Amino acid sequence: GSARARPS
Amino acid sequence: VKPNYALKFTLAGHTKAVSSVKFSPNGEWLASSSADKLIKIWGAYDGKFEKTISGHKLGISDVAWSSDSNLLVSASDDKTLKIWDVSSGKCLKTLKGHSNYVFCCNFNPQSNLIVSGSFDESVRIWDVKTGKCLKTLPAHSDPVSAVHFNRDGSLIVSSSFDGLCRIWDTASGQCLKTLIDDDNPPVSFVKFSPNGKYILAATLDNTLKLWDYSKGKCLKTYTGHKNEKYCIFANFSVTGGKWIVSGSEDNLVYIWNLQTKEIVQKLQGHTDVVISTACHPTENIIASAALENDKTIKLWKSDC
Repeated sequence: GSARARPS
Repeated sequence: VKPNYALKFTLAGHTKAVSSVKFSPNGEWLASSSADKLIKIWGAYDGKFEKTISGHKLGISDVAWSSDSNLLVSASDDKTLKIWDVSSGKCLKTLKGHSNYVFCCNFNPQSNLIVSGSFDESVRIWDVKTGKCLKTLPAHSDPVSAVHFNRDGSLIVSSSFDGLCRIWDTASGQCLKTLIDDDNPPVSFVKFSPNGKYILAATLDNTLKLWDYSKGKCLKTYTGHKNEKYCIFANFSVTGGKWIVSGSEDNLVYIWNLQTKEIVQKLQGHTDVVISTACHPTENIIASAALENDKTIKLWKSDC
């Protein structure tokens, strides 16, 4: 994945 | 007066969540980055796939154009940025020095500098020509969600999950201004207005705010969308009516009248969080892109 595509 | 954006193209081909779409300043191209580790280039007016740019070892969270539309910079979970020649597709430089995911990136208008933000809580300023890291700003106390130059490159605005927006002097690296909110919700996005006098800040309480940073006062608030979990790109749309555009976690694109704060249009069709929107520099065109259940980019066109 990528950090932007992962929820906080 | 309300816009009438209508779907024109759906661009498929990314194999994981799309993370960022950006129009080239010259209006010819859309670039998309993805968790699938790829950059794709598409024609802005016909939606035609142009090329795939590859080389990052892990997924990408952001991509940005140089002012002359010849270069791209990307920010990756592999802790690097890469500078790419768009014509050749070749990696010209790998920018090394962050110690965690690189999340966000931008060229300055002169396009001799790149600014980056990272989960390592720093903002870095890089020389485009050499790839040297010129400055490391200890900008925030949590991951940095956005970085953006103002119109002449003299200021950088950063935002963080620490709840702060900060304005930095590019030349010195000194913090000139910190905007705080007592509730301190995570700030998930920030960007200067086109003229550089205002900042648009997203917070993870389903709120966008327009700030006058010369005075440090919030002038407008935009609500109605859903934003609690992702760093969603928002925009000033200026080719026609003066709008604020944002993605949303309810799978819609939201469009507000900047001055009245009323929602003027909601664009339906994505099947996952709209993580990214972009506005074309000269035509009333919006690009939107969505997460893992969708993986597509949509191009929308309005008469105003």
